[PDB]
Amino acid sequence: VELPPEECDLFTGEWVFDNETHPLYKEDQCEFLTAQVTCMRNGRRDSLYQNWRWQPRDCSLPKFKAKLLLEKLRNKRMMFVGDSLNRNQWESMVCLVQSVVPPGRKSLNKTGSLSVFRVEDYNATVEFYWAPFLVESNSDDPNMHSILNRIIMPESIEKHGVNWKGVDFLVFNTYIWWMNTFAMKVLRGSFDKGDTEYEEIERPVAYRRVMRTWGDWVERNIDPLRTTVFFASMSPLHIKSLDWENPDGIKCALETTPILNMSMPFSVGTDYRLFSVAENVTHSLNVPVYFLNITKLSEYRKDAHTSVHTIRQGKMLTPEQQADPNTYADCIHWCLPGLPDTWNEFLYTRIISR
Ligand SMILES: *[C@@H]1O[C@H](CO)[C@@H](O[C@@H]2O[C@H](CO)[C@@H](O)[C@H](O)[C@H]2NC(C)=O)[C@H](O)[C@H]1NC(C)=O
Ligand SMILES: *[C@@H]1O[C@H](CO)[C@@H](O)[C@H](O)[C@H]1NC(C)=O
Ligand SMILES: *[C@@H]1O[C@H](CO)[C@@H](O)[C@H](O)[C@H]1NC(C)=O
Ligand SMILES: *[C@@H]1O[C@H](CO)[C@@H](O)[C@H](O)[C@H]1NC(C)=O
Ligand SMILES: *[C@@H]1O[C@H](CO)[C@@H](O)[C@H](O)[C@H]1NC(C)=O
Ligand SMILES: *[C@@H]1O[C@H](CO)[C@@H](O)[C@H](O)[C@H]1NC(C)=O
Ligand SMILES: [Ca+2]
Ligand SMILES: [Co+2]
Ligand SMILES: [Co+2]
Repeated sequence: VELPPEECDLFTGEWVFDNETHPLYKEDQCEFLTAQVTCMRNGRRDSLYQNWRWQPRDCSLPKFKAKLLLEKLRNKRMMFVGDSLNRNQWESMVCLVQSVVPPGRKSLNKTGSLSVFRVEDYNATVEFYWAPFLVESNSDDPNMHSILNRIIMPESIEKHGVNWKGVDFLVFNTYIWWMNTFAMKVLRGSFDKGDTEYEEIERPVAYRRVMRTWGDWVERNIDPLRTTVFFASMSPLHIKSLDWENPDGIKCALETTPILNMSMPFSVGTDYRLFSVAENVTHSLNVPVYFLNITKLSEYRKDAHTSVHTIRQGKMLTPEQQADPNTYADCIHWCLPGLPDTWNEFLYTRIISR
């Protein structure tokens, strides 16, 4: 295994086709994949999206060996904290490590907000904690159905943070639920006091407030020598095919290859004001935080979304539904294997590097 230089920027590079190494697992090999993300089982027939690897400009990612990762995880906890895209990344990590773990020596247990995947022989866990805004919100139950009015408490994080203490590897995120409305709904008092009044705060201002509460929590509670902290940058959406100069497309649903032309400037609507807030706040802390800068590289992956090959309110989209991607395509979430496996190759690289 060849470790990159500390100074190699892992997030500047290009996508390279490599069906000799990628995907790092097959969909059928991973019994833990949920129906949301098993695109092939769900009817997708092209699989070239699985074959792409990310090649940094100045170095190679080291060959993924799950055993090396699991040795770094022996007697330790890795926890993904955040929204449904961090849950997508957690599912990927589960597949990546479980690839070498024999039957019976692994298990998944979901208890409320916390999902726990155990690897018995290593006494290792890969966990997901639902906190879509990081701070306390009215949307902190992962099994609550949709509401139109999401509300946050930007200075409240202690109750969530109790669940994060003692964890060895922490990967935080938060983005997609910031994007539903122009401004953010911010509670005046506290949910637990029955308060209901909120005001609307500008999206980046409320984000900065959240990131400051989070950073302070980190600074107070994390020992750098015990715990490595990561922050996964904004996972992009691909909802408008004109955004990558394909007006004849249908959202992300007709796309089976990445954007390859590096001289075509484009946007897919990512709110880079939040990216700057996150980049600054994470670099500004005493406790080091490795910023997983996955945004632009993920923007090229117009091909890797679940599209119509997924679920809706708990069941597979029908053939009739799948035939109308304009109405039913999900251009948020990602097929597994696929893009979030790359997000996890960055985590792996950093973990085996220390
Ligand atoms: C996040 O990653 C992107 C690339 O995926 C970085 O943008 C590139 O930065 C290099 C300089 O290191 C430029 O030469 C490239 O033109 C940029 N590429 C693109 C495609 O924009 C960005 O700098 C990274 N940001 C941080 C804060 O790490
Ligand atoms: C890999 O892709 C190439 C080009 O698309 C294809 O010809 C080949 O059959 C694939 N994989 C192999 C041979 O393992
Ligand atoms: C198993 O892993 C956990 C997670 O860090 C640790 O606290 C625990 O003490 C380990 N148990 C043994 C017997 O090593
Ligand atoms: C999952 O962990 C919980 C802790 O709340 C425990 O009570 C339960 O027995 C576990 N479930 C399974 C199926 O092992
Ligand atoms: C790459 O995009 C640029 C800018 O749109 C364009 O000039 C050029 O034709 C493209 N190259 C291709 C498709 O090879
Ligand atoms: C924060 O972010 C922007 C762009 O990423 C930068 O230009 C600005 O100087 C930064 N401010 C602080 C306080 O770091
Ligand atoms: Ca060597
Ligand atoms: Co090249
Ligand atoms: Co411990």
